[PDB]
Order: sequence, then C-alpha cells, then structure tokens
Amino acid sequence: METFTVKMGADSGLLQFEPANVTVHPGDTVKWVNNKLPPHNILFDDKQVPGASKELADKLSHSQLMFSPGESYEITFSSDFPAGTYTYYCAPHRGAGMVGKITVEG
Amino acid sequence: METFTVKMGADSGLLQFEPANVTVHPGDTVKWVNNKLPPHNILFDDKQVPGASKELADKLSHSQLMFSPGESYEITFSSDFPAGTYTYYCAPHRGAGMVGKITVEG
Amino acid sequence: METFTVKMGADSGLLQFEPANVTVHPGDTVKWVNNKLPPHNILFDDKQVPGASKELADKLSHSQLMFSPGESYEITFSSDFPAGTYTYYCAPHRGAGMVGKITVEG
Amino acid sequence: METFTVKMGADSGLLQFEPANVTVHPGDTVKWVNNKLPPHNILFDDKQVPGASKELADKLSHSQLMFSPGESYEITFSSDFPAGTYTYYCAPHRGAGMVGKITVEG
Amino acid sequence: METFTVKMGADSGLLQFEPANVTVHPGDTVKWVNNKLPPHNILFDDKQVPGASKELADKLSHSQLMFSPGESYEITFSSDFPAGTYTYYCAPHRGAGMVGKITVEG
Amino acid sequence: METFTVKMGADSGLLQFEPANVTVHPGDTVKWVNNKLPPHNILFDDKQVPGASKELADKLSHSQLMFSPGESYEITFSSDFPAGTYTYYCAPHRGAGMVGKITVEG
Ligand SMILES: [Cu+2]
Ligand SMILES: [Cu+2]
Ligand SMILES: [Cu+2]
Ligand SMILES: [Cu+2]
Ligand SMILES: [Cu+2]
Ligand SMILES: [Cu+2]
Ligand SMILES: [Zn+2]
Ligand SMILES: [Zn+2]
Ligand SMILES: [Zn+2]
Ligand SMILES: [Zn+2]
Ligand SMILES: [Zn+2]
Ligand SMILES: [Zn+2]
Ligand SMILES: [Zn+2]
Ligand SMILES: [Zn+2]
Ligand SMILES: [Zn+2]
Ligand SMILES: [Zn+2]
Ligand SMILES: [Zn+2]
Ligand SMILES: [Zn+2]
Ligand SMILES: [Zn+2]
Ligand SMILES: [Zn+2]
Repeated sequence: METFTVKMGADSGLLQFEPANVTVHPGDTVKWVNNKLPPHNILFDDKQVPGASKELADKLSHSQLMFSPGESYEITFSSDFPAGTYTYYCAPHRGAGMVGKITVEG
Repeated sequence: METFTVKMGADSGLLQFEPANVTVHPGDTVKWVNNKLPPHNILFDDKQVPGASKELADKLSHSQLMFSPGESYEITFSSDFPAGTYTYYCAPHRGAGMVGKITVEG
Repeated sequence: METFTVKMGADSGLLQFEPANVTVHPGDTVKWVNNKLPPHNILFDDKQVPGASKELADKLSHSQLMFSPGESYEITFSSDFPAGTYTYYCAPHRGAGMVGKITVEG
Repeated sequence: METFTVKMGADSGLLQFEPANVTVHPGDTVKWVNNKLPPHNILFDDKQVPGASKELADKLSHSQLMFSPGESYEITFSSDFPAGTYTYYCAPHRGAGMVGKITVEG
Repeated sequence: METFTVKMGADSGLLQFEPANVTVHPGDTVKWVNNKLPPHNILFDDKQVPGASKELADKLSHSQLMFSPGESYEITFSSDFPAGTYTYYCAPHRGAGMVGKITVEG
Repeated sequence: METFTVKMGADSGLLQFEPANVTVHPGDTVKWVNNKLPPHNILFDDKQVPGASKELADKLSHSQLMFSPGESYEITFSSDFPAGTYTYYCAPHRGAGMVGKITVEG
C-alpha cells in the first residue's frame, strides 16, 4: 500500500505531469503536488474512466485550480474502484498536451 | 424509446444548439454532438431543472469542454427523472445566447 | 431560524463577500445575492470543509458563474452538515482575495 | 468618393464582417459599424497589406475592442495608399474565421 | 512644470485610477504608477482625444500590461499637444469602470 | 551580413525564445519563426530599448498573436537603429519567463 507522487509541471519547466503514466494497485494512492508554472487542475472525462461512468469521473475530477506550490490532491483507489485506465488532463494546459494516465492493475 | 440528437453549433456556423428545444418521453435519450465552432459544454443551473434540485442539475451538467469534432455526451431520461423542463447553456458562448431546453413530457 | 444574506461584491465596489465571515446554526440558511462587479461564483475546496470531505465541498460549490444582478444561491445547513468551518472563494476574483467563511455552530 | 459600410457581426448573428470583401477606389472610405455580438476589433497583420509594410498595417489596425452597439471606425484610403489588397481580421473571433478583405483598385 | 502622479488601483483595493480626473498645463507630465490589483494598462481610443486623432491616441496608449508594483509610464504634454480632454481606460478592468480623464488646460 | 533565426517555443517544448540572447550588427536581421506551443507575440516595452524610446519600442513590437506554425516576423537592424540592448517578451507566456534580448553592436 503505497503513495505515488505526481508532479504538476516538470522541474525543467515543461508543462507535463511527471510521471505522466502510473500503474497502481488496489489500496494505493496517487498524490498530485503543485510544482512548476501553476495553475493546474485534474480532470477526468466521462468517457475516460472504466465503464465510462460520469458519476465516477466527476467524483475524481479536481476542477478547481491549484495555485500555490505545495498544494496537493489525493485519490486513493480502494477496491470499489474498477480496474483499468483513468485518463486525465490539465485544463489550462490542454493545448500543451498536459495529460496523464493512471492504470489500476488487476 | 428513441435518441434525439442535438448539434452543438449549427451547420450555418451560428452559435446555437440545434435543435434548441426538444420534447422527450421518459426512457428517451438526448445526445449532443460537437458540430461547428468548438469548444462547447453543457451546463444546467441549480434553478433550471424540475424542483430546482442542485443535486440533479449537477449530475446532468458536462462542464468539461468538448473540443474535437464528433465528441458527444448523452443524457438518458429514465423514469427517475421528474417531469418538466431542463434548461441549459454553453458557457463559452453564453454571450451569444447559445442556450437550449429539454422538456420531459407526461 | 434564519436566512443570512451575503452580497457578492460590496456596495462600495470592492471585490469582497459581504459579510465575509458568518456564523450560522443548524437549520439556518446562507443566501448569496449577486451585487457589484459580476460575475462571481462560490467555490469550496476539498480541504476547506469539515472532515476534508470532497463529496461535501463539491455538493456545496456553485461553480457556474453568476452574471445577472440579483441572481442567488442558497445553502441551508441542516442537522446533517458537520459542525465546523466552510471556507469559500470566488474563482474570477481570487487574485483580489474575494474570500469568505461559514461557521456551523454546535 | 463614397463611404462603404461594413457591419461587424451579420444581422443573422453570424460572426463575420458583412460584406467581408469590398472593392474601393482611391479617395473612398471604409467604415466599420458594431452590429451583432460585440466586442470586435480590426487587425491588419504586417504581411497582409501592399508591400508588407508594418508601418502601414499598424497605422490601419484598431486593436482596441469595440463593445457598444453603434461604435464605428473609419479608414479613408487617400492617394497615399498603395493599390492592392488589405486583409484583416477580428482577434476575439479569429477562431470563427471573422475575416475581411479590402481591395484598393486602379 | 509639474508631474501629476496617478495610482493604478486605489489603496482601498478599488479598481480605479486615482485621481481619475486630472487637469494639467502644457509642459506638465502625468505619471502612472502601478499600485493595487495588477495588471493594468492605459488606452486612449481614436475618438477620445482632441481632433479625434488616431495617430495621437495610438502614440499615447500603453497597451502593454503592467504587472509588478512600481512599474510606471509617463506622458509629458508638450505644447505640440492640442488642448482639451484625453479620456482613457484600463482594458482588463473596463468592466469595472476603471476609467480616467486628463484635461489639458488652455 | 546575416539573418539570425529565433525559434518561438523550444523544440523540447519549453516556453522560450531560442536563442534568447542574440548579438547582431548594423545591417543584420532577426527573424522570429513560430515553433512549439503557439500562440506567441513579440513585445518591446518603452523602457526596454535604447534611449527608452516608446516610438521605437512600438514600431518594433509585433503585438498580434502568431498562431500557425512557420509564421514569421523579421526586424532588420539598419544604421538607423541605436546601438544597445532591445529586451523583449511574449505576452501569453510572460508567466513562464518567455523572454529574449537583442544587442546591436557598434
Ligand atoms: Cu497544467
Ligand atoms: Cu458553444
Ligand atoms: Cu467575485
Ligand atoms: Cu468579432
Ligand atoms: Cu486596471
Ligand atoms: Cu510565447
Ligand atoms: Zn501497490
Ligand atoms: Zn465528455
Ligand atoms: Zn419518445
Ligand atoms: Zn445557480
Ligand atoms: Zn428564526
Ligand atoms: Zn441561527
Ligand atoms: Zn483541492
Ligand atoms: Zn469609389
Ligand atoms: Zn505578422
Ligand atoms: Zn502645470
Ligand atoms: Zn475606436
Ligand atoms: Zn553576410
Ligand atoms: Zn553581423
Ligand atoms: Zn511600459
């Protein structure tokens, strides 16, 4: 049972989540930490989560912008969460391809 | 049991939903398709749905922007949904009066 | 039992919630009325409401922009709402420190 | 010696200049009038005027936004102006292809 | 021969130039100093300066945004400047009525 | 005599002018080419060019946004341009420190 940290804005100054792709196990937690060039947010589309569930995509999205360095958000993927891929994106930096994918393994 | 299709942005290039007003029967589905001049989204204000239920207005809204041509979002109005009007709008094009109204009938 | 009115944007023209800090009881209602310099919205971060409950913060947030004068949003704090502080802000005027705080008491 | 009027935003509500293409004679004047869905402006890029003269493109642009209905801006093409095409666009509505072209003839 | 300082954003936090109205004499200088709630800029419309001269309105406009406190801009009104009123506005805060007027006396 | 190319947005995806700092001679040309993550523009503040000449800073600024890849703007620095440093920036990516500097030598 582990916590994976994802940086919001690469140290370099690149507009990415790093790491962009993470694989986690039921019981684990992804923690987003505000890093370079804020603001960022974390959105999952209706069609971009297991079973295309809007209820679930909405529950997980953190649409509110995160401004100061240090600001964070955790999603902990309990065994209620269906296995599969959770593709998310940052709204202000969608143009730049600020994208991420979480895979919940088996 | 049928699916009504609403275009986002008229073929003409006008910034409206087309058709803006639709009447539907319980069990039917409304499907928005991204047509002209993206991006669009679909918002239902708290006071704009039967019983002014924010819980329900929120469930239905798709506040995330739809950018690419062909993207779609469906609401299907099962027998849980109260009879009456559901009035909505596109945030980016609020200024242009890009508004719509679904009427759940009988 | 009562309804506390909160102006969005002060009479003077300052970008504030007025009154900013409010103490309510179980059974009471907070009503936000659109006043000066719209648009405004009312956002609760996940970490900013008792128990740090995102479910709660999301249910309470009115992220949709309120534009026309006199537009309103009420939250009525029943026995169900946990006692404690609910700290909110206005997205468009966050830079200006357009912030507020509701304290549910006993 | 005449004045051609160009509407900013078609009566239909379409985001174009109307008429988008105009031919004028030396000594004539083009007058833009703010019509539907303000705000608009008029920009001529450096490379979009005869001889790709930035000095001239800049003179002609009215980058400031026109907000209220009835606002207008005139260019009058005296004999100083080189013969040829002057292609322009509206910044806010670039995405919608709100573009126009004046042709100074003979 | 004097320099009139104008604050960009009132100490209170109000979105105004203070003083909003200034009367100056040929040879004097108005100095805008970035104060509260940046960014601000200073625009004069074509029609808003003596003789409706776009050449003059453009020369005087400081459209570029001013971000850090302390940033400034001077216009010194030599006797080439025609007497009369120079109405200007801040673009980001046009909605708020962030407006100013300089009168060049006799 | 030569043309110095400056990429707008680095190959890597960083929001930079590349090369940022450039030394040119009288007779030489600086060409900005639109590269990654558009749009960009090229702004010279009034205080940021030799003699603090606004006339000069404005003549040189390309405030209009460049959108499509390969779009370009050249400034060719003749005997007429005062020796010294011309410091520029990109409005949209100012937050990211998308800055540059041209030094005209002897
Ligand atoms: Cu981002
Ligand atoms: Cu739309
Ligand atoms: Cu506000
Ligand atoms: Cu327009
Ligand atoms: Cu301002
Ligand atoms: Cu840039
Ligand atoms: Zn694990
Ligand atoms: Zn969607
Ligand atoms: Zn039916
Ligand atoms: Zn509402
Ligand atoms: Zn009472
Ligand atoms: Zn009470
Ligand atoms: Zn948060
Ligand atoms: Zn003619
Ligand atoms: Zn250009
Ligand atoms: Zn004086
Ligand atoms: Zn004008
Ligand atoms: Zn050479
Ligand atoms: Zn050289
Ligand atoms: Zn300046």
